[PDB]
Amino acid sequence: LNIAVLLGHSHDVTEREVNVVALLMNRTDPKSLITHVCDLMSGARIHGLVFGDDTDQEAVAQMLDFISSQTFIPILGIHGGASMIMADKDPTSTFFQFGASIQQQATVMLKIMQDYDWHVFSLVTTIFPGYRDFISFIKTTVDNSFVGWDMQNVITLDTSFEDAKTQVQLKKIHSSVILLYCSKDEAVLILSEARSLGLTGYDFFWIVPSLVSGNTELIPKEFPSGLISVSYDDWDYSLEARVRDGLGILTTAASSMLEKFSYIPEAKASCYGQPLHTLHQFMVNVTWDGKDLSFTEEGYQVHPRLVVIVLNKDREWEKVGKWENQTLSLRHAVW
Amino acid sequence: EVKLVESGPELKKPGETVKISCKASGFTFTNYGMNWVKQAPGKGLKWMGWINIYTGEPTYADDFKGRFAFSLETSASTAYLQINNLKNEDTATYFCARGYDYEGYFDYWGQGTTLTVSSAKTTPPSVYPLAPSMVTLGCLVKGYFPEPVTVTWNSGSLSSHTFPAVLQSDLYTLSSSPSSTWPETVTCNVAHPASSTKVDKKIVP
Amino acid sequence: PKIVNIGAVLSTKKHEQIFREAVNQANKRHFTRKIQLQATSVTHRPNAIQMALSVCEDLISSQVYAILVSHPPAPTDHLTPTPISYTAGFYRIPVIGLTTRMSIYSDKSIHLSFLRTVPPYSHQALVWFEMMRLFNWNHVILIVSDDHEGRAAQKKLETLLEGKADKVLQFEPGTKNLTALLLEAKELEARVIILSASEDDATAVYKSAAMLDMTGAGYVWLVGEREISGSALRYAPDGIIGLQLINGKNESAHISDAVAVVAQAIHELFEMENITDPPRGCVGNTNIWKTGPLFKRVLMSSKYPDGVTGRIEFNEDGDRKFAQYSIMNLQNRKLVQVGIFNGSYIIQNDRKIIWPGGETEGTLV
Amino acid sequence: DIVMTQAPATLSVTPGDRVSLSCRASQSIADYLYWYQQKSHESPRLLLKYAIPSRFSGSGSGSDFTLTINSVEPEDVGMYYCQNGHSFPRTFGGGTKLEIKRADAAPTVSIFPPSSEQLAAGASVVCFLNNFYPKDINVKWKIDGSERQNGVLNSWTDQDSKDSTYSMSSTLTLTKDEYERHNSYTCEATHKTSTSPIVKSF
Ligand SMILES: *[C@@H]1O[C@H](CO)[C@@H](O)[C@H](O)[C@H]1NC(C)=O
Ligand SMILES: *[C@@H]1O[C@H](CO)[C@@H](O)[C@H](O)[C@H]1NC(C)=O
Repeated sequence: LNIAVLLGHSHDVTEREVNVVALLMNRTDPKSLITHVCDLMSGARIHGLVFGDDTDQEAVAQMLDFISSQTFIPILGIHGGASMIMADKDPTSTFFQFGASIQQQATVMLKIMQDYDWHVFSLVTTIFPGYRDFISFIKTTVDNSFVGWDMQNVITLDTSFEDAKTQVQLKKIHSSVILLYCSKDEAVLILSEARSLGLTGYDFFWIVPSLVSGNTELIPKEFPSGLISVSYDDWDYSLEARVRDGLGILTTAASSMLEKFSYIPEAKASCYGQPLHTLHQFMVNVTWDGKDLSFTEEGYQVHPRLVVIVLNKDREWEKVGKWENQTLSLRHAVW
Repeated sequence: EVKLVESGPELKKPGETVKISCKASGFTFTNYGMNWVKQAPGKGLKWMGWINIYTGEPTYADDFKGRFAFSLETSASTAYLQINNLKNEDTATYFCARGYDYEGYFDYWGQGTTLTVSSAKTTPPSVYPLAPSMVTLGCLVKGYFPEPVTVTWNSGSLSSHTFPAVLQSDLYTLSSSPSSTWPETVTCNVAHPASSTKVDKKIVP
Repeated sequence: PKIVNIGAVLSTKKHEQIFREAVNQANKRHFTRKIQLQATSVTHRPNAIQMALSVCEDLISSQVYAILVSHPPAPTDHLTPTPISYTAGFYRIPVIGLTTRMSIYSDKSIHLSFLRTVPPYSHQALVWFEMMRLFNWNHVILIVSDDHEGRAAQKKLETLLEGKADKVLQFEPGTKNLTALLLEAKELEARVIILSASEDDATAVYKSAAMLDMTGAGYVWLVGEREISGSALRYAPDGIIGLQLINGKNESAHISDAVAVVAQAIHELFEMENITDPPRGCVGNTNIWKTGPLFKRVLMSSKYPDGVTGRIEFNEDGDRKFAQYSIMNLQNRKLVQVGIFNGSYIIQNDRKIIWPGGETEGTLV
Repeated sequence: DIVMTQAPATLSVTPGDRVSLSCRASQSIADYLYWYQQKSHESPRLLLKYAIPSRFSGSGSGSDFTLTINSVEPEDVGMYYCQNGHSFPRTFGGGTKLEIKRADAAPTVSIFPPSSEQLAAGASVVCFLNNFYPKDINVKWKIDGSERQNGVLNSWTDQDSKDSTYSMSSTLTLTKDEYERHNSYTCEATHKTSTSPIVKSF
């Protein structure tokens, strides 16, 4: 029925145009997230929400999952921090985000390496979330699968110690290909430091997930040229197109909601002051315009619009591959 | 950006009923309590009562029992104060104060609602201008009731002396005060809510 | 004399007074007036949403370097301080739990800004491992619920044995028909059963073992705290050995001990270069506290031996180290302390251990 | 009820000195003692909680509390209350008005005859004495040399927050016929800064 849409100034939003409520929100702080959603829920009985921020804050995703668990409002992360990989979503939440899992990105990364026979590589991570998961899947796949590899062990480090405490750990890498996993904020410090050691040269290959690339519209000066990454922010996948792709996930789930019960759960009274059924059942298997828009109990997208990108010498990202066709990738034959 | 705005000054004859409002804006309303303090002219600060907001539970003081009520409309984010059987001793300025942590200190106050429980005519004032290195001028405002009166010297352009009013036989009277002007020219301004009159004046040599 | 604020979310207005007293005593001892600590605190709000806002408006707005939090069980938060782990975690502001012992807060991927003056229920396997070393047990049976709590207690016990000494059995929680697993256990040929489950899931295992006659004679039941407290205690085998965390429910002691650690970590923090003040409020601030990750690393690396609850050190995931437990043994429907876990060894008490059903032993040698 | 007694209820500290006010409770309020500050015409403002708002310090416990201004600024002139927050009913202290010292300033005297629109209806003579220190000042009206203290209404301004001076408006309220009887109306004044009495007539 009623659906809200909160987006930022990114990718040039102007007028978004069941009933839709749109607003331009460039406050991505905890209170404003709680306020503007509760202020919507009270005074605008929204039954679902499509959110998008212009920041790279991984925590916004963790706040929407918390808000959705308390307001019982289905929230769809579309862009920015709200689509960033986070710990597994709350089982009682209706928060889902357009984003490849850690595992999907890992397979894609390995697929690039297999294409160019990059058997010898190294792994550098921080204690930042996904640090537990990223190595396991990668360590599991290489060890179990039959192919030639040299993990060169795993190098982990803390990006809050004194500089040149990070360096001593860094000089320990002996591989052309290096898998780096951390936050974008951490990545800046790491790559800035590695540049002085000469490890960001073209004789090395730094591959980073979508955690590091973040918004494909904000490139820090410390990111070295020739940085290979996988990301779901596809700057030709229009933000304006995303909400229509996100509205279809809600409307088709709400339509189905009249089947096996003929009533749409009205929005909660108010967040402040002293849920018969969940649309949760109806959103994990949505089909819309030939796009398998489907999610998992973990909350990440089933068919994620992930794209392989590289940082050009002109300081702009550019697509040099594709995934999300089905399983398998489509490199462009240049390295 | 936390602000507490109260309703303006009110005059009600002894025996009537009055309701004052405190509009909350800037904070989570149900996260605090509302405290009501009364200040007679110069007497000091007397705490009237505290009301929890998550639970609409009023807790009045022993001296303010019976004819004092703490209304509450959390949907509009406003706490009210109703006073029945007005006695002349209720002529005071009533504050609303947010209670930090629901029982703690009062970290934010309202601007103050001024109540005058008298029986009088409520007549509008009579503005008389005054005129004779540096030039100082004066604007006399005699014979008005009640006290709440707003005076801006020159369209409010000038901030940076308005004397307190003197009550003598149910009628108030006060007064207010560069050679570069050497009367541009200066015109007086007087306004007041009760008498619904906002006349002006002009100083001429 | 600059000002450094310490946040706190406590349960009662009386505990706030102890918090301000602990900060005051922190300023009398070694503060030297070189840095003045302030005590900003609010009582815990039932509503999760309303609680998360009170952190922003009352705590975060006062530029708090860290926030203390006690969580007794009166209302609405899932009985876990999630709405404050996220709000302060947004700005990497260290949150110090005082009472909550859920093993889910050990993962620095879900709560990357969280510390604990109490150990999780999974770290009770540190006593189980020491008790296996005490009686030279080398073959035990580990029955754990199938959740993140039981999986944590299993992984902690095995990592203490790794650095084939136990066969592990799991079971879907909420079940009241676990006879298939105990039959699996009764043929496993081992007399030492280590159970790790909730108060209700323990009642299911206990009475299901009462049928297969595994509640006495040649069996040894070694458990934690939730398995000897509440309903599970009433259906617990006579001769069972459980654990009771010393000062685990003393909010007042954890308050004065957490403040003592923060103050020491605050002062050694200000002996470093390039420090930024914590964010003044939530609204308008979308980036993390640049000093946050450093200050959390200082808090975990801190060591406070003269704590009122024992030596206060923190784990790699921020959990508390050197926590001392109480080794209880159910004798004639009465829990009897047969010793305590000193923190590095098991102190042998004067009382005698009664095994299930007519034999005796002690925590000696 | 708890009686919060504050003494002395008056102070005149020199600028830059250190103010130390006193609030003694009837019983023991532990640390639940908050401090407030009231500007001249504004709602009281919370200064300290639980014992620029950085020059204020709050020590004390149990039944003896003190608030301390380390370097008194001229914008700190006003009242100071202490509130028992421990036990109902919440009670306040007696309060203490904090005036400050200043350089001896002579008043700016200006007398004004009754307005032409005022005596047309039926004759107040207003006299302004502003921006002076100290506060003690004598004012005498004199009609044709003869002094008259009846019909006089004097109102005083509170001490300025930036200038730290005082002001006063004397008003000789007369009737139309009694005013037209004489023409010599003086507004004399005696002050600490006047060897000769400051006068102004028409
Ligand atoms: C320790 O905890 C118990 C239970 O809460 C309490 O009764 C006791 O007073 C506490 N002792 C101290 C010294 O805090
Ligand atoms: C535990 O007991 C041993 C035995 O003397 C001792 O070395 C150690 O310091 C004790 N620890 C504590 C905290 O008492």
